[PDB]
Amino acid sequence: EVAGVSIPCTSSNLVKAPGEYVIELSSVSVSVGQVLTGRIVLASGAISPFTATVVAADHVPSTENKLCS
Amino acid sequence: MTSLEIAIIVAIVLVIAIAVGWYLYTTFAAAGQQTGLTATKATIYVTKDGNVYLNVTLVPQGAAQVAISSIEVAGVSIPCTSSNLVKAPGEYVIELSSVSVSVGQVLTGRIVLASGAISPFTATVVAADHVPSTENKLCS
Amino acid sequence: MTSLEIAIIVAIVLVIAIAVGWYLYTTFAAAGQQTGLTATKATIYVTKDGNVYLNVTLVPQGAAQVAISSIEVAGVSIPCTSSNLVKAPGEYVIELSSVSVSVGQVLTGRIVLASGAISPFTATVVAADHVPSTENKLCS
Amino acid sequence: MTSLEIAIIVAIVLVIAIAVGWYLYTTFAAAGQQTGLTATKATIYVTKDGNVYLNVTLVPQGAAQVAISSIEVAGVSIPCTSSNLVKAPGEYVIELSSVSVSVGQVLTGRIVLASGAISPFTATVVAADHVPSTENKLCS
Amino acid sequence: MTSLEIAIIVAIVLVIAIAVGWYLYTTFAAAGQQTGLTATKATIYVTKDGNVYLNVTLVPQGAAQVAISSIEVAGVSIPCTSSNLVKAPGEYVIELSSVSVSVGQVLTGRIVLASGAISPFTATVVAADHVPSTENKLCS
Amino acid sequence: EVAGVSIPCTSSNLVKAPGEYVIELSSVSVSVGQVLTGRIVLASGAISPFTATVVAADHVPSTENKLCS
Amino acid sequence: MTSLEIAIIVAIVLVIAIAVGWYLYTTFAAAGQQTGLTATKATIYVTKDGNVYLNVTLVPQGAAQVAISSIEVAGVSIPCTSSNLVKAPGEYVIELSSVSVSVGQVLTGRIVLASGAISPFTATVVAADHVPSTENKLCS
Repeated sequence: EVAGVSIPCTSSNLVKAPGEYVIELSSVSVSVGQVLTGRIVLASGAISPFTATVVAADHVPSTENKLCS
Repeated sequence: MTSLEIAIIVAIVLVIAIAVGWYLYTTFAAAGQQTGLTATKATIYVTKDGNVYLNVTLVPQGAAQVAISSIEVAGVSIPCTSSNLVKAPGEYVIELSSVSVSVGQVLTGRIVLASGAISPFTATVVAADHVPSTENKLCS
Repeated sequence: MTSLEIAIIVAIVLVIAIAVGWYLYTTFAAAGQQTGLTATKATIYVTKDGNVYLNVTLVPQGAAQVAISSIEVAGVSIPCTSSNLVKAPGEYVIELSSVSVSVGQVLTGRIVLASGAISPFTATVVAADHVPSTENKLCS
Repeated sequence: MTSLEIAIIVAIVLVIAIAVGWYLYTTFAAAGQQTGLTATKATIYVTKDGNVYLNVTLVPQGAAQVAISSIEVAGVSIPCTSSNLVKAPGEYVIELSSVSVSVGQVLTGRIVLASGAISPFTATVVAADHVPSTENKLCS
Repeated sequence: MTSLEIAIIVAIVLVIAIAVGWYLYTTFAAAGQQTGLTATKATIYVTKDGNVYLNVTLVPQGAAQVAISSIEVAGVSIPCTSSNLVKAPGEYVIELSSVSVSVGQVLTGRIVLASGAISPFTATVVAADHVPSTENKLCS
Repeated sequence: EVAGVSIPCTSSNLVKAPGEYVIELSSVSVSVGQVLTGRIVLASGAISPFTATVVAADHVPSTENKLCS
Repeated sequence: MTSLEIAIIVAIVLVIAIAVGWYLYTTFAAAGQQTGLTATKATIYVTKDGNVYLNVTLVPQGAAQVAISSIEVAGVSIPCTSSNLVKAPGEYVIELSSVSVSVGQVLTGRIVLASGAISPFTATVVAADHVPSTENKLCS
């Protein structure tokens, strides 16, 4: 859940090891400069917040380590 | 004490420990959902025929669907009883009913949420032609 | 309590404390990226044949790639839908479409960014001969 | 219970107690090593031939060897893949690759660490003659 | 759990709590010693023979012995490698090496400390006869 | 009896030798991270508790040493 | 341990829990009573015969009966040893003993409380006819 938009995860939702992971946001329309918070809701009950800013980029990376596909 | 005692005591003790631990988890999960509105752009528009409308851009801080209670701008309060939910960041249009302004002035304002948090405006007036016919209205 | 309870509670409290601590770290790391544009030199140039173009020098404040939304100079607004990113400090050239001016006037201006920040101009007009053919265009 | 029972239970109980206690000790010893960078002086220098370089003074907060990931100044990011360790407090020199500035401007920036914490600059530009040939380089 | 366990855990927890508490005390005692220079009077004096010297009054803000690094006045930097400690509030005399000025001008400057803090001057020039022979020199 | 759900055992309910055994749980719906307790009720009267946590896994093991089939 | 031990330990542990918890409550209840004065209107009035008096309006910030220690206006200090309590928001009248002023001047001042907090004035002088005979005097 980021900026009020909730996104369910029904596949590859397991974190096997520490690393860098990439999550696609579906329909959130933002603009460069804004500051967005968020949460990662786990299955057990614990959570983890985001407070992540927006930065401009060119292309979607084609790599592994996706979390909600 | 006899192992019967340790059995009884460990059972009750473990029940209490699990209860308090997941109480802490639930408290954290509830405090993480603290939310509120914030504005990044606001410019009151006025048409030639006197119709005025606010064209603001909202971004919900947190992970929740904030509920807008009322918009108070330039002393004129405006209740909101429909479409008062901010579902996602975007550009929203709020119609001002009877505020009579003139091009050039500077008007401040507030967005009062249902929880208690607010947000100021510091918005100027700019001349425009026609009321936009689009979605993303906040108080209809 | 029994060391079983202290084990459970220490595990949960450690998880929560680590989460909140790195939440604070991420908040600081995100607030450190607050950015905005600033100008250090601006002089609207006019050619003999009527072509006008602004020759401004920008410096991005912060550590980010700011996005220019629109240029409003002397009441004429100009949208920007391509190459609207400022990658590094330098001298940039913006074509003004239809503003008809005369040598000597003093014009104001504003650069409206996407995040909300702005920047004034207080730029004057100076005579020039030909439109420069170079890179570093901002709104094409 | 029979002394056999108290023997068994005290053995297991003591093992668990020692485990949890030294778990607390090790958690404290790991939390004591939380570290981060801080800056006390930074003035970007520019040579007559266009070469620019940052002459910053770093002090590691904590008791550890912090690792520098990247330096972002005025929107220009610079990765660091060698000599990116801050071993002790001192004056360090970082070369900026292609940033083109002019004497007098005011530039901000960040030092992004490997753990996540950062440190901002707000460093001004000053004119200088020659690039210094010395040790204590951070991104080569 | 057995009071043997409570003994072990209370010992370890008390050690950790005392450590963290007096850590808080030491952190507060170190943050309370933050210091810096401030000026209340400065008038660059000039003699008939061309010798110039600044007659400034310093007051250390805080409770510490600030260290003066360099004096930069009107673009001329002057290093300080001796007597660069400010022991107590009072009137201090700094000699300027080669700055050639004329009565009436207005010069600004900075006192750059070792920690990072600075202080401006906004000091005018006034005519005087002879260089004073007294103590309280800052950069000799 | 685990997490309030009781499961009878009417076949291969004998423990021949110390070792690792596998019991299928019929309808208990859990989520990764929770902490469940339990009991093994014997025929003589003595019992044995569990306090066993949940861990994610991929496939049901196809092996011997089942206790309630 | 035997249930006798758990009985003793739980008794002492619960006593300590209640003590510390209601200590936290009482600390919060005491910190919530932090108070101080604030002014919203002040205009020193002067009569034709030389009698001067300040006609101020006070509002106690907090929930308490603040105590006024002294009034210092334009360098003249005036002690207060009676009626020095502000019981409720309202308009209060303070007599100035020997301050000799003239219509038009601009005077500042302070209200020094017993706790330590203060409040400035920025109060101008205005001509008036007679000293008002009413209640709500602060230093008699």
